[PDB]
Amino acid sequence: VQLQESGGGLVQAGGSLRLSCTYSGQTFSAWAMGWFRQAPGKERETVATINWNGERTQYADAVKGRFTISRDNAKDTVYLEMNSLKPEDTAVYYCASMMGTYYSGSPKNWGQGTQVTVSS
Amino acid sequence: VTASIDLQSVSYTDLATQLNDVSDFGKMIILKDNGFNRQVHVSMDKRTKIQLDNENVRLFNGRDKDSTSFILGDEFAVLRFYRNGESISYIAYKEAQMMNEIAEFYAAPFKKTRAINEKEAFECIYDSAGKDIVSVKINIDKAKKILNLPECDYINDYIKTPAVPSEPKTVYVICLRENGSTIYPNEVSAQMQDAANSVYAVHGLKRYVNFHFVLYTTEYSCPSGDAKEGLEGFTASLKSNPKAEGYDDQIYFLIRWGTWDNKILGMSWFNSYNVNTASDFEASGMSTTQLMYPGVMAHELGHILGAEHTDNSKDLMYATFTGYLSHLSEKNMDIIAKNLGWEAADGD
Ligand SMILES: [Zn+2]
Repeated sequence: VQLQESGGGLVQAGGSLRLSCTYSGQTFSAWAMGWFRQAPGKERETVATINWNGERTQYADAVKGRFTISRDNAKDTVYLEMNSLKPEDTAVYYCASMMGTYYSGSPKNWGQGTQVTVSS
Repeated sequence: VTASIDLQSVSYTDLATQLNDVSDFGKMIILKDNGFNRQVHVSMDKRTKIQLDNENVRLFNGRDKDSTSFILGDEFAVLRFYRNGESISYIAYKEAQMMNEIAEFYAAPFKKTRAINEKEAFECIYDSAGKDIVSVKINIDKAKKILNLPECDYINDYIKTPAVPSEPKTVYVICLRENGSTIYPNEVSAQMQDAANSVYAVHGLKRYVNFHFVLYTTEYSCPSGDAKEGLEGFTASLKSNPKAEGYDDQIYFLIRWGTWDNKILGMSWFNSYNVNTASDFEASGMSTTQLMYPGVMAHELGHILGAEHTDNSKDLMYATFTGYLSHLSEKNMDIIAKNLGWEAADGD
């Protein structure tokens, strides 16, 4: 199974990005999916997780109201729509399939990760 | 002192007298090896009932941190735990003739193996001029690696069909010994225990189901080695049996020791059980019960309850045999639970 992020890059503060994560694998719909991020010298953190059928979502406090996680089981892709970006959202952003529930599960298959740099 | 079990001499009466002392509030037992020294809190498993040919078989659990379970009948007892992530079974039959037949049964696959290697995977435990065997110790993972047998699987093992309750609903899992097959109680009870527990672990499902396995013999046997043909024939035979009328809303397993053609471990009708609509013996399947392949009945029961194949090789529902006993897929967890009456508004 292989996971590919995309849609990152440079963006000015207040701007918007839309990450996409493509799932090469037979049972995309079996798993909950999450977005995570890690900035240099900082611990990884969860950004958002989503139901296996896209109906239920969970957001980190720092991004609630600003980020939206969605999935298209029809195209085997999970999305992070990011609005109102702040410098502190700068990190490598990874998507991951997870074991268990979207609220208490564990990421297992990681993507390459894409860079997001928000400037001032 | 705390009660203790010496795994270097553990016998059927060792296990019987210890487990038979487990009251309704549980009991601490020390699992005692050489310097290895795990303490486990043992409780009766009140979720699951089992008769094998009307012989009553009781299950016991540790806490989750203990990673430990027991099986106890009048004729035999099983302890299974994990050490460095490897499943290890101590199997002890009460009667000496049966215990020797069991020990020769598990030793025979190693007849060509170097004895140095063999003691990792399989070991006789002796009574403290011929020795008496009181139990055997099997590490199935090591066993698989020593014997290096060809892999089995499930590739194509499902056919397209055809509030919180005040108390769990009783679902009978009626298992039938295929005509002519040699089936051993420790191996069948282990499959049953694993099948039931793979469900209860999902969405607190013990509030909704208490499984009741029974085992008898059927006159039916598979006409070929083809698993589909076999299941089709087995479902037909349940509709033929008058000894089964009135029980078309239960779950049915044909069981045997060996596999079917193409190293297929089992088969079942996909998504054929729902606590509201079960009918017409549709929730039926077949399952191997040999010890080397734990979890097969669990895998087949998942299919019956709606769980699909998944692409994680650590999932119970991987399409290739893995040895793993737990549902990892949120999709599968929700549909199995849904089929047993659960809704997300109920919580876990
Ligand atoms: Zn299967």
